[PDB]
Amino acid sequence: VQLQESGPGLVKPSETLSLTCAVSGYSISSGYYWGWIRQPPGKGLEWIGSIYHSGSTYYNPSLKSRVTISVDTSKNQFSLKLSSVTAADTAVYYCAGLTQSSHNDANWGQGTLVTVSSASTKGPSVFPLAPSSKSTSGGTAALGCLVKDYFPEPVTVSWNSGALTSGVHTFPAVLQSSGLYSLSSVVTVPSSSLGTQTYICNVNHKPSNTKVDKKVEPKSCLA
Amino acid sequence: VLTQPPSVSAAPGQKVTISCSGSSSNIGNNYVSWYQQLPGTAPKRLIYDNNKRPSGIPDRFSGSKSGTSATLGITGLQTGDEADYYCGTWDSSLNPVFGGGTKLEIKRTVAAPSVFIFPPSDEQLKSGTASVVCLLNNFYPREAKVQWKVDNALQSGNSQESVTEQDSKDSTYSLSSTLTLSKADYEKHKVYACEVTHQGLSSPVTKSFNRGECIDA
Ligand SMILES: [Mg+2]
Repeated sequence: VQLQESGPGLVKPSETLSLTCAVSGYSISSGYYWGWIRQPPGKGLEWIGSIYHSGSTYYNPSLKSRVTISVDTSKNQFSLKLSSVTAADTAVYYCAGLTQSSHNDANWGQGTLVTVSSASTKGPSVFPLAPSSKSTSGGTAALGCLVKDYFPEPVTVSWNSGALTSGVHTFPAVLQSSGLYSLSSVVTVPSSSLGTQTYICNVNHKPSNTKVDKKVEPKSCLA
Repeated sequence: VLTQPPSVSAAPGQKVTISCSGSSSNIGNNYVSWYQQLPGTAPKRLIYDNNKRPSGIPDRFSGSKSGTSATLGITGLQTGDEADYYCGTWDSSLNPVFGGGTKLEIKRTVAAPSVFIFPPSDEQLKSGTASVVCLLNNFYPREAKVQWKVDNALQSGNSQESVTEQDSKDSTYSLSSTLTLSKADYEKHKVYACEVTHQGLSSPVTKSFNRGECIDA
């Protein structure tokens, strides 16, 4: 069974947040429950609501007037609508459901970050953190990409279309004084590989539909 | 909601407990579950019905409940156990409620950082800004000090730091510090230096460059 959230990353204050969860591997009409749980950045889990086998719904009392959970049997999906949102609704929203037996683990979606803000979408610029003697330590070199000036979170970064994972560090974004996010992703590799191995960072910023594959080549430095 | 300590720490191979404090109306009257949340992932259930392990969960994980509190135990700690742990139960309306989470840090030996510095790319300078990045790689413990100097002037307020989650394989941290200048300001100074202090270093490590030594590939 797999669950997968879909929906917009940025929502303006007072508008309605709309998310969907597509279910595959199981009938939506055979769930013990389907529901939603959110997690504000750096905080814990908060249940939003659930729909039971009959279609009966139960919502968090602090959210009840703003919540609707519904099922679409033809699409085998369920949804969340949260109206009149404010900055306080910014969170990673998970869909979840229980299938097969009452003692089974629930299945969870991947989580989708929804930011509520009056600011607007902005795609990142991607700049190379190119290796040189200054980023060499013994026989090891560091290289990376700087993903600068985007909004809202998140951006995802991979290296070499996923073939390079060892020694990769993708840092949590920082919010700059400008109100835009930036982050870097770095990797350490053998210095001997700099002349023969291609290093490409793959950057995706879903809210702006920005995808960039940036080759990071060694600099010419005479220090 | 339920109450958990914010963090716990122990060495590999040791045991830890994490306890969840609730009330008569939630834990007192209901079953407790526990969840592991690795960074960037959904929660994964470890324990349900107070003490039962789902299929696939090893017996390193155990749970119990007493009165209005519950406890998760983890033995044989592994570096992969670094995570946030949550209790969950049901309230007087039989709605799910969760604790605030407990971060588990794995202790390891002191490891000094390797330090790397990145002069801004010509590409970025063409766009009007210079970001200078100092990387502290694979160190422990998490505490580290980074100071920027530009022509020997100590920088205060114009840099930002980010630190990774604990590494799942070697239990270290990494840190970036980014100094941001306009192009015009960048072109008024020569020497860019980051100085790093850490328990694992017997004296501070400085990495530096002079503007103009490099050109893009
Ligand atoms: Mg954390």
